[PDB]
Amino acid sequence: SGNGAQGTKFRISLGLPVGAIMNCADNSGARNLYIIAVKGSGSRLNRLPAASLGDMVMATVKKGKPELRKKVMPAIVVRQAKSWRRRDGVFLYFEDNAGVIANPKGEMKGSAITGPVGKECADLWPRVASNSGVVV
Amino acid sequence: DLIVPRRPEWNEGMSKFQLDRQEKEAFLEWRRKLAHLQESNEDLLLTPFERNIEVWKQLWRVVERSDLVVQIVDARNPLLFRSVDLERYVKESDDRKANLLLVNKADLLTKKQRIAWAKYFISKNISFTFYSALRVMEKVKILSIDINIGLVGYPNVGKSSTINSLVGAKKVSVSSTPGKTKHFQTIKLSDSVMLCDCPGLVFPNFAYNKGELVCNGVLPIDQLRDYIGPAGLVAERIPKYYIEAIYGIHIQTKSRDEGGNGDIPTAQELLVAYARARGYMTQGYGSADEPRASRYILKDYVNGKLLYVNPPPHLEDDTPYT
Amino acid sequence: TLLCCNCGTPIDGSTGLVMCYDCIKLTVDITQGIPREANISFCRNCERFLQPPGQWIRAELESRELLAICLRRLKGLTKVRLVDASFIWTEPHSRRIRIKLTVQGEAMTNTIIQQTFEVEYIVIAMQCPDCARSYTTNTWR
RNA sequence: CUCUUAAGGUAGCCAAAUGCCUCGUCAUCUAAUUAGUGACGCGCAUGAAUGGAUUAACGAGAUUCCCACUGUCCCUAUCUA
RNA sequence: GCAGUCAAGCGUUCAUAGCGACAUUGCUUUUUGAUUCUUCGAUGUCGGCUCUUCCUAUCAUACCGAAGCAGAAUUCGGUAAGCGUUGGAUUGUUCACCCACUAAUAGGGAACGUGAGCUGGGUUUAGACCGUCGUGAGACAGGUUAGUUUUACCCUACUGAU
Ligand SMILES: [Zn+2]
Ligand SMILES: [Zn+2]
Repeated sequence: SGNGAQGTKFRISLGLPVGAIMNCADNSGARNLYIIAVKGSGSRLNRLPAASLGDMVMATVKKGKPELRKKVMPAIVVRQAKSWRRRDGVFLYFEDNAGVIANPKGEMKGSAITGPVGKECADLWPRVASNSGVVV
Repeated sequence: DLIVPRRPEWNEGMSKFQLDRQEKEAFLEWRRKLAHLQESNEDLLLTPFERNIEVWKQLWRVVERSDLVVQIVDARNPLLFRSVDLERYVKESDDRKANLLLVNKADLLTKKQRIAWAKYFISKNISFTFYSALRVMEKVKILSIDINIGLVGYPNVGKSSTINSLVGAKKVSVSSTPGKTKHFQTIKLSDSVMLCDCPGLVFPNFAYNKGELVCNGVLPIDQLRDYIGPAGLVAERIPKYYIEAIYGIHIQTKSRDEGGNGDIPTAQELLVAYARARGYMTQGYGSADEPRASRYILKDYVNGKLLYVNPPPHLEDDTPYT
Repeated sequence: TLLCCNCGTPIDGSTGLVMCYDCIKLTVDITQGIPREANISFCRNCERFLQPPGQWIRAELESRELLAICLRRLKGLTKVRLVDASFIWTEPHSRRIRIKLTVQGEAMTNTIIQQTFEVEYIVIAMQCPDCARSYTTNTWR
């Protein structure tokens, strides 16, 4: 988790596995992100890994600004549609799985984030919180 | 500047070893200038100069024994196909010389272009002649009618099919690749003369090396990887209606009005109107693949279906008019 | 109107840029992870050469596929957007080969910078194991 | 000039359902492709009614890719006869 | 394939901190070769899915020792097999190569584990096409395509129940 992540995050329901295509929410010119693998993942036979809110993944771009795509890059999710649970008991879910491009240290690539962002990612990555207007 | 080396003193001696070495050294020291002019300009610019000892030795079998050499050039951009110092070179043995260059496949250029362009060669008092080979001023375009003979040319500018208007007997191999005809062939016809061609070559055209226009037949279009330069150049030419005319595609309403593309879009907004209209999509996600659709428009730009011509020696806005 | 933020004195443009050109030239490097000498192998009877595990490419000296084998040689050159891999001449008898490479490694944040660096490829003589054993006489087919 | 008694692969096409070497070489598709497509061709051993090449349409024909779609899968659960 | 003794000599001068001659003894059946000993009146023959257990010649983890081991990072080494040792592209594939995560992506066995457990892509019938051979029927361990996978209600074992 500590690929530049500040603290330790509680567990969140694994929404979007590999093969998933989530929107991009930054102004980097990318319009979607195809997840291929995950950081901090565990290894079990025939279990394909998965990514939850706040997690860092390896991603590819499938639409936008062809100087970006046909290469792997790190990304950070900021929204998912799978309902998880905060320790205050409430469940919640967005309407779209969405992420952000970043460098391996946690710094973003773009300058601002369209749409809302999870508290569970903003508290963990400060640069994300800096470039975000709406936190839930 | 310097292009072709000399053919020094065959001289009728002996020592096959010597006749080899005095040309092998010539090659080794011919290429020196290429390297001298390699770092001469910046440290990136570098045109397609072959370094093959075998073909550079074969060229020393043909021109002198021909003693009357003639050039072939595509009629779409005839400056780079021409050799600067070939005129300078074929003046060394003090005998019959003067290659007296010619141009070929002149059945694409219009009436009020061809005369003002013949003024180019005539104003510089040099020799030339137009020749439609597939099918001083008192001419238009002369027919098929008008001692050994050389026949040199750039790769696949039509040299391997020019002879199909002379004898029409299909004597030499030809396709649309820049590396077909090899192992020079002395084609016999009209026994009072003997005709010899050569394998193809590529000479030191320093003007326009990186940002140029040698995506005609010089590099293999069937094997390219840049796909934006070689495609974006066609975008700067061929106004937007003509690609809408032939293919029938809908490109763009000039969305990005800032300094991104503006008018005359680049090689990212029209190639995606072709492959998305041809269904050529990638492996993994529906995305209009550019580099394998740029090879279905570039084999149409060079064969002669999509036409653009050179402008006068000065910078001129719009010489062609479709 | 910014400062070079490494040395300080260079007031640069706001086209979108970083510390001073001298500061990125001297301190920052984006070509690490490669040896600048590369030892290849070559025969002295059939003039053949290969990658360490693979078939011998058969290419003659100064061929286009020299660049193919030379990029297939395991470096981090493939990682970063290769371009302008033209050949530099070297002496045939001094048995060395030279190429200049240029990769566009990203600077700090979306600032693309050229890079001009050089590598030398040296060759050692082998006798071609497949070419030999064959001259040796074991069981026939 | 020729050698075998005759002629000596023409137009065309190709790692093709024909290509051993072979996962041929180059480019492209992919994050990655022994696959697929395009091109090259001294082609183990292509080839002209033992028919060659191209072909719109058709095909419970073989093969590759994409959009949509989904318990095929992650990863199993529940209901009925 | 692995190990041990001699170790020319390479390893900033500093024969083993480490790598490597000449050889030499010798191990395992987890490799080919060789035998034809068991099966020719049925031992169902490739791989993969699944699942369990064992071995150690330890990839990681734990504890130690030595290093041209300051730290950091590595290498070598000793006990040690308790626990774990992946997701994917191409390929029928075992093998291989590549991408990516990971503490790690170690090697092997159980009738080359496992078809009344599955599948049937491959091989291995008959149909049919090409190339080469052959006068011809026909051959090719060469390529391609299509092509029926059976039975448990018995004994034991095992799981659970009287
Ligand atoms: Zn500075
Ligand atoms: Zn050899």
